Amino acid sequence: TTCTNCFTQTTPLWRRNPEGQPLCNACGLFLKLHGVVRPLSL
Amino acid sequence: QQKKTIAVVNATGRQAASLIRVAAAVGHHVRAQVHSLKGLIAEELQAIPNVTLFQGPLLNNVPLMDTLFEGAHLAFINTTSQAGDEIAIGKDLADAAKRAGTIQHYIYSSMPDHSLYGPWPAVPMWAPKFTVENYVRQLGLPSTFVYAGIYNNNFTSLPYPLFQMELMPDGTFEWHAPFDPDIPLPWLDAEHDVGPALLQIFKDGPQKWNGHRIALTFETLSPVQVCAAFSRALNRRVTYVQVPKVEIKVNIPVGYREQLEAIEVVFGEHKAPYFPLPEFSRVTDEARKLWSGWRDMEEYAREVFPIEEEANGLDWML
Ligand SMILES: NC(=O)c1ccc[n+]([C@@H]2O[C@H](COP(=O)([O-])OP(=O)(O)OC[C@H]3O[C@@H](n4cnc5c(N)ncnc54)[C@H](O)[C@@H]3O)[C@@H](O)[C@H]2O)c1
Ligand SMILES: [Cl-]
Ligand SMILES: [Zn+2]
Repeated sequence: TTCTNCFTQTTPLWRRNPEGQPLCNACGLFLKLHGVVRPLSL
Repeated sequence: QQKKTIAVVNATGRQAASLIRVAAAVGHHVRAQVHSLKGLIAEELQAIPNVTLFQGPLLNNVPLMDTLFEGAHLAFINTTSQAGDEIAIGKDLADAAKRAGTIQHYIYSSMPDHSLYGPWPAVPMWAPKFTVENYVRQLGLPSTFVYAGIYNNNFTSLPYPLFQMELMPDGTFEWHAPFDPDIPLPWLDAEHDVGPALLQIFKDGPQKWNGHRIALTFETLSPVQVCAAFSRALNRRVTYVQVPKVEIKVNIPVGYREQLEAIEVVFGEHKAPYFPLPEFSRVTDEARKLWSGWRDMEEYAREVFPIEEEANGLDWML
């Protein structure tokens, strides 16, 4: 698949967005813990 | 609970920038010192809303340190030798932090002094930090010390020192370092995991981490294993080659040379641990417990390496 956020395809576990979108472990876990989407550089 | 104001220095640095992005994102106000305003990273940070920047050098500049901690409740401090004597700067920062009186948690990024664990020399950009750690402890600041592992992103095919994942003519990759090819070393994905982890530490508070030393590394791989990771991630053959010295293929500043030569002796000759401290001699346990969404070398290898290369100016990935 592919994270809707960081677009990574490599991750130890796929999670989901309250809407149904697939997020990687980091992005999914981050949003759940802090409330906002995991920010990326650039 | 409440999002507090965080004081950071060396804002363009990888550890700090990682913390700043996630911190500003979740609602924390950031006050950070940057050497220069010009630059990609610099410009980016400037763009982030609740990020107030203070441009100026740290060395013998207490007025800047005072401003930085004004109204600051938290602080993540990681200095770079390039700015000058890290001991004098690290001590002035701690002084200002306490002098401010609102710091409830001062996270100082430290590094070992190898001469205190073996006949090994003191890695010049590492040892100084251990001294500042002692000075922080001495002032009574509610603190926590994090020891960063080797960055996944130091890697580049470009001719930069110590971590060049060079592109051979035959389309293969070769990495030349003094490190023993089989000795597992502590790695860390700075841009991906420093921020989340630091947030967790702040959220946990000094009530749990005060005075603690934490190894900021989420996985330990050997030079050969790191090579394995890159290989089964790029479809190409990557090999490690232990070389007695660091190949300086470009004009690097003096201070940075001294650093490498020391690295050659510690890791090349003596094969000493990265973290020679008894508490660190799994070391990755605490980090993973603080943040479960870390990025290993394989993901870095497959998802970031290609991307950073292209942007840097390379097309072997095309
Ligand atoms: N690379 C690693 O794997 C690793 C591992 C553990 C610890 N460390 C420690 O990290 C520290 C560096 O922190 P970082 O990784 O967050 O930063 P960094 O290496 O990512 O970059 C620091 C940035 O700050 C700029 N800068 C700071 N002071 C400057 C000055 N006086 N003149 C010009 N530029 C200046 C640099 O040019 C650069 O853009 C070092 O002290 C190092 O020993 C690095
Ligand atoms: Cl900076
Ligand atoms: Zn993701």
